[PDB]
Amino acid sequence: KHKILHRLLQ
Amino acid sequence: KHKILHRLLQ
Amino acid sequence: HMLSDEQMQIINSLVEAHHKTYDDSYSDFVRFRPPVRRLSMLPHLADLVSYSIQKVIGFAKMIPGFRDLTAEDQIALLKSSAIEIIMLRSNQSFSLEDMSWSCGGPDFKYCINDVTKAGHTLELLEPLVKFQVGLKKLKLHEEEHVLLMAICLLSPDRPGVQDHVRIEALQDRLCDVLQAYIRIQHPGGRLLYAKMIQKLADLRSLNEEHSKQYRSLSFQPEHSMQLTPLVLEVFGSEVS
Amino acid sequence: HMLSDEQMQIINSLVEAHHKTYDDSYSDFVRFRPPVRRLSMLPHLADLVSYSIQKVIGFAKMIPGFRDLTAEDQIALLKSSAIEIIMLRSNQSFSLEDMSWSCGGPDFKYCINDVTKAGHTLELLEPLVKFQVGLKKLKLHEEEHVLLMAICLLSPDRPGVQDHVRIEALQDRLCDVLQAYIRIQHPGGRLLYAKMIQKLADLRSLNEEHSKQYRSLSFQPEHSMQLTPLVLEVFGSEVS
Ligand SMILES: CC(C)(O)CCC[C@@H](CC#CC(O)(C(F)(F)F)C(F)(F)F)[C@H]1CC[C@H]2/C(=C/C=C3C[C@@H](O)C[C@H](O)C3)CCC[C@]12C
Ligand SMILES: CC(C)(O)CCC[C@@H](CC#CC(O)(C(F)(F)F)C(F)(F)F)[C@H]1CC[C@H]2/C(=C/C=C3C[C@@H](O)C[C@H](O)C3)CCC[C@]12C
Repeated sequence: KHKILHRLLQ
Repeated sequence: KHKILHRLLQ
Repeated sequence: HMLSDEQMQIINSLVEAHHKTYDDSYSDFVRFRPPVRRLSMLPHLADLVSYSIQKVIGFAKMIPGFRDLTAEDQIALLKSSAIEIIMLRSNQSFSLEDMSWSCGGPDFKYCINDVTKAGHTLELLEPLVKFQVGLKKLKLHEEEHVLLMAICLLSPDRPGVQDHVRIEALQDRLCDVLQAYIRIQHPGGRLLYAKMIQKLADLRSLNEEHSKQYRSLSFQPEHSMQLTPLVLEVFGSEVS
Repeated sequence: HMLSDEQMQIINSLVEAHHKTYDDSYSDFVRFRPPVRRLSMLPHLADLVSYSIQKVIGFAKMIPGFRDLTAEDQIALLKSSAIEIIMLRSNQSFSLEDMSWSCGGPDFKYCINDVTKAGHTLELLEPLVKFQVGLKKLKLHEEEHVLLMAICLLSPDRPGVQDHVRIEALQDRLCDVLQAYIRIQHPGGRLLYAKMIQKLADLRSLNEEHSKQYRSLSFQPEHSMQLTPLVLEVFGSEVS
């Protein structure tokens, strides 16, 4: 699970 | 699991 | 009515512990991500809180009997009480004159507005200030302030505690020390103790509201990424 | 031998992307936890790297075709290449005159010694400097530098990639653009392309060594707590 990366990737 | 807390609690 | 050579040793310990973990110059604050006055104060206040947590841990470990609890209990207590100990210890920097925490210069004078720049509502901040004003009005002796912090930390009514028969024992001994200290050393303090216990009640609600506010923040990765690993671990629900 | 109206559009995009995600004044650095020269530079460099990762993500998203990959592939690529893109883009601040990265004033001039104050060995740093000196010696056009970063990011040989037939396609198109650009626009550049591909090889080993160093750090909570949630997530092995 990559909460932040997924978020930042829009 | 509390890596940091356990660490800081000595 | 005279303190026992054991009650004063407890007082000696807690007071030295506080002195070891609380700097009245606030000189480490220059190492935090600087304040900016979209949630511009979050980085600074997250650093402040993370730092303060470290300090609270240092203090807690020096509370007579704390080191003897299971690591789980120590953790269960720290996690539940961290924000309250922080609210209590901050009273030392809080100022009635300007209703802000004053930790030095333009940069480190925190007012209600600054905290809202960190993802908190003007509404939710009212009680904190009110609480700081009431606590400041008590004009606690250092012995009492330091005692109140230790008692708060050893509250048995915390989610996660196992040996709540033993935390209750440590806290009662502490409560006794404080009641005795006030009676013996604090002229004009007949009704003070009860006002202090009332403060613990206020802390619980303040802890409650913060936990809610914090959940809101911690659920948005763009905001959660601004936190620190310590903050995230202490205010996180990860259960063990 | 003249670039296609599609090859130049790719160049336009990557160059604007870089301009949008790279500030030559380095004015955001004042928001990082300040430098201190026990692992005193860790907070500052962790902030730098975390920030740089954010920037690399912004860039990557503007690489033609990157947005169309599965979120997993995008993540698999970012995670594997992040430190390399960072090493590449830093060349812009790196200086042959003083063999350091110069991002402004006494505070933001990073030399080999500073990085060792962040949990790295003087030994492990040698190649990085050597790599920066070789890369700087190539005197890349902005078009090439920016192209080299995009090609690096779309390396198909990364742990975790699924659609490695499609990343290979995007990267080949990119490699073509660069070969054409050099041949057509870069006088005296007959042997440059191959030297650039050689640099990608150097990045892999540098990535390897860093990953090891980083594991050592990330396994000691007292050090790991200094990192940021982003850094921890990008350089972490959590697999999905
Ligand atoms: C008011 C409330 C109930 O809604 C909760 C407010 C809690 C925090 C703000 C926060 C937060 C976070 O939720 C975090 F995650 F928890 F971080 C963040 F940031 F939003 F994410 C309050 C409580 C005590 C306040 C202060 C104490 C001052 C000190 C200075 C000095 O006396 C040293 C003291 O330890 C500390 C001043 C600033 C605001 C503080 C730190
Ligand atoms: C040399 C090596 C192989 O052992 C790896 C060194 C990697 C890092 C240091 C680190 C680290 C961590 O492992 C982190 F976790 F990854 F963080 C930390 F910190 F130890 F934890 C190197 C690579 C590029 C270097 C620099 C780039 C400069 C820039 C300035 C400007 O040009 C902007 C650029 O993006 C970036 C200068 C400082 C040192 C850097 C950032």
